[PDB]
Amino acid sequence: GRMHAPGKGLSQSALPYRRSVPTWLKLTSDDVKEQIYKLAKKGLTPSQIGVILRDSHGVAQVRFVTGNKILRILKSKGLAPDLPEDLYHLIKKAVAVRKHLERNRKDKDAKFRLILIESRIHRLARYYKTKRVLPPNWKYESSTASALV
Amino acid sequence: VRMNVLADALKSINNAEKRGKRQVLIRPCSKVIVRFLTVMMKHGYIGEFEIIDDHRAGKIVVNLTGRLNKCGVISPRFDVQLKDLEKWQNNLLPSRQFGFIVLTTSAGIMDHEEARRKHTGGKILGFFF
Amino acid sequence: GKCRGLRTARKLRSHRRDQKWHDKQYKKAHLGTALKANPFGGASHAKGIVLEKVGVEAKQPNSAIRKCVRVQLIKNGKKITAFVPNDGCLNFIEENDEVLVAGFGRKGHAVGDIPGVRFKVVKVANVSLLALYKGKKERPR
Amino acid sequence: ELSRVDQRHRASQLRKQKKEAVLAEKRQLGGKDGPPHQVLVVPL
RNA sequence: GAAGACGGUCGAACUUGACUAUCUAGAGGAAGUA
RNA sequence: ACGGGGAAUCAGGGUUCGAUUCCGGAGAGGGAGCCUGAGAAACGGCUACCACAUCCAAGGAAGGCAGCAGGCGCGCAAAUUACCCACUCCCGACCCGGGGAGGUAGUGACGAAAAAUAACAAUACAGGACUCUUUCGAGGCCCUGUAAUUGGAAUGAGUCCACUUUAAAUCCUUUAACGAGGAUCCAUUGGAGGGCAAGUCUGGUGCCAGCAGCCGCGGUAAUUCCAGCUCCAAUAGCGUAUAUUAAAGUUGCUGCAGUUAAAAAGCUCGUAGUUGGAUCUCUCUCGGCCGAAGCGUUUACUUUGAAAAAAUUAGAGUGUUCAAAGCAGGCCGCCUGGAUACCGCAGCUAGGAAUAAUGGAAUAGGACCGCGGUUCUAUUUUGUUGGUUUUCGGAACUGAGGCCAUGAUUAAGAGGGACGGCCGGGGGCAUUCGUAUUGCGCCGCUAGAGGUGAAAUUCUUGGACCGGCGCAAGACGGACCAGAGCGAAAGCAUUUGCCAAGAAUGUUUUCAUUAAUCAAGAACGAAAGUCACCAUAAACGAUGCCGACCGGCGAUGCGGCGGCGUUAUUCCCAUGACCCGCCGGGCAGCUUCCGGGAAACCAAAGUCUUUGGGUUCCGGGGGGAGUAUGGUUGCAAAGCUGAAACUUAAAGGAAUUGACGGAAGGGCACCACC
Repeated sequence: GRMHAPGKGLSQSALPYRRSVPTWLKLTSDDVKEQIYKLAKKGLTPSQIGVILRDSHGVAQVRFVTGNKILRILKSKGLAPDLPEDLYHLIKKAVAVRKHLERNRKDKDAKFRLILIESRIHRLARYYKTKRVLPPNWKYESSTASALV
Repeated sequence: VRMNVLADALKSINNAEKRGKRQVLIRPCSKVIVRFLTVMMKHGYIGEFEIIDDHRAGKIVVNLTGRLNKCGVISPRFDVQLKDLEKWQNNLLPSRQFGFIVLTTSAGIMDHEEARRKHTGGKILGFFF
Repeated sequence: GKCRGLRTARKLRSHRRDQKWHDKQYKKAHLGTALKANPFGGASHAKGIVLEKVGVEAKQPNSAIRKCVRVQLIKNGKKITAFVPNDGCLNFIEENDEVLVAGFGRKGHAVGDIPGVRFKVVKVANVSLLALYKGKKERPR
Repeated sequence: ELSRVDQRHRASQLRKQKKEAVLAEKRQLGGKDGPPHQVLVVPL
């Protein structure tokens, strides 16, 4: 089941078996990469680009058309964020709780949720520090939390 | 979480053979599981099976001939020297006339009787009878 | 359930040697307080001076008076009540006598009827009680 | 005595006491202060 | 070339403290033990 | 606690012992210091001090048994002040001397091996069976005896010449002579209700004396005490005490347990530890087509090799007269032994390459190539010498170009994170309402109002209580409220707004193992209590967490997907309320020969002797006792941690039959009533 929640749930994507591009799709690899390049300059995260390309372009999987991932394309071109997008959204959520909590100091069930969010940040930061995505002295701290976003 | 994926498959075709069923679906497949099932089939205990290719991991649909009494895993995979094989088959096997212990040796995955014939030790995977 | 992995040998043996102290037989014979409370000090027999003859009263579901002897040991000066087994064997015992005292059978616990008596008399004045009882020897004069 | 040195010390004090007692019992006879040792002799 | 002496070193032991431990002489009492 | 080799026990795994004859260490009363010497911090060498202690003419002098004997002491606990260098070896100037090392006797029921206490025949049996007889009863047919019936045959134990043995002896072995009938040339120790083989035979005793490991026996008929007789077991041995092993799957790795029997932490986070999803089928220079030179990323694993003291253990050979032993022996000068295995772990060597870790090219500082440039250098090169000079060859650094199918495994019915529409008594803040209660203002009414089984207690004509009107105050949110919902757990309910979260669902989004369980460490925590602390409960499903598999059935909550037909928005879609399904998680329920379990019961408390998916805490007969002491936190109450002495043969859990009433329901009788 879930890590910090006490629940379990079977809700996810389910890719098809066939790894080929469909025959209706007329976009090649280079114009799809051009679409990714022009969409990354609006500040869109890698998970938001693939939703746009799926919903309104017929790109079911960018890996099947281009032979590469979204983040690897933006990293090879140089259009990548400094810290990864799933660690970025965890710090943004920890800022917004701490912003709300300093107004409402009696809110116990945002103080508890802050500890679950912040322990998930350290668990995710250790992984990127082993895989050398973050420099090996980067430390999330509550003082420099708000400056990072 | 799921650790020791061979312990899942051997519990599934144990629990289904008790219920009298003809087929078991075990998932995910693995290449250790296929070599274990090949040892059981070549001694007559299961019968043919089909590996289903998902692009993620396999599934295997094993046919069941009702000859299996017990199929078990040994966890962890202890190192078994060739002098230590008799104690393991005293503990695990129900008779000196039938039953097998499956070892992973460096000459492949094989039963305990073949490992003596190749003069080899290894690590134990499990047992069936 | 218990840990089972291939590198669990320190967890397994430090748990067994800590749960071994919850056993009564291990705690008795590996702590040292029970050996310092044993008046024999771990010996099988001992020797003492008979201080007085003592009648001890039997426990409730039967009724008699068991003929014991209060004896102060030689080697450490501890005092002990000890049971004199057969009948007319308290007649063989004077006071201020050398006496040889054994255990009573249950290794420090009181054998059935006699309340709180762990010991029995074997010799008196360096003659065994069985030799006096069956008339093989007499008490020296 | 709950220490290995103090236990040895306690046992040596007890041995000194018991040895003083035994020597005081065996000082009374046949020496520089005691009466003579009287040996009656009988042929059976 | 012996005795001897200044010094140095190794250093058992000795004295006075402090802490700690034991053996013994020790009034008083209490409770339980029966 | 001297350490090993080893010992006992043992299905397998284990547990306990090893002071002790082999090896290694240490120390010669306690410490210290030294001399001599190749070697000593030597003690059967010396010098001090400390503790003991001897001789003395009182001035002085001498000491070290944890060597062999021996003595005292201590104790439950252990031998001769014996003979000899003959054997084994050691030392010396040495074929010659010496050796309490060592050998030999003595004491020696520690312990181990062998092995007497009778054998046979003939009689007799109101024996027994066997052949005949219907049965009686007949047999050299075979066995038995509780026959002090008869009979001579055989022997050692002894006594004892001699030899042999030995250094001299003893012992054993060998032989003379003597040596057995109640063969008195006498077998004992424990038992006789059960466990547990074997007498509710006899007398004595009378809850006494005593027996009894445990259950128990004994109170005037004792199967259990004390004795006789008989019988049982082991037997030259057999009881008792204590340590220890098995029994003990009652310490559990193999291999236990935790709802109710002893037991799972209040909840979530979280470090170490432990455990972790699929996935990838050998060559270069020389020396003689092979070796020397590299290994191949690195290990674990496995198999091999060599190295591992003897003794001990397993085990081969061998008639010590057999055996325990020993290492000898066997033929008629010869012949033959004095094997072999095992010796974990750590470390060496060589093969294997499944399993399990780890590496390598993703700012390309990547490989393989030729080309280029910078710096230094091997020393071969000039008949020799002197000097310059290059080449060659080797490094160390940098520029361009070619080439590689140039280079990122898939996307877990694992996990994070996005996004979408919803959902909820989830939380905080603000705001709004509702009645009730209390108090107050006014009016009318009149003597009661309160509480109980009963009064008791208390306010009222200084008009209580009552009835109506108005105001305020603290609160609190009924019914709707559900074997419904949400929350980590305590817990959460009036309207509206704000703030920040969240589950599930949907997804052909994204990252790509980021995970599970968790010491230490941390956040919140009913209610009582205390000046903010306290952190505790039948904190209860009396039930760790994660994962897989294993039966049905109908409801319900949320989300999604479809489907006749009813309604409402006038039609139409689109939605809402219903109705029929399906899918996914949820809260529950019913059911069952799934299988468990002591059962009650449980779809988990199943997939357990056919025992191994990962991991945490925790139990070990009942009490003493969650007590004392110590440590630690807290102002304190208290919190965490937490014994022992001693006591005891049961305490305890399910289930079944009965017993009871001043529990509730039924049926009945003029020896009940009407």
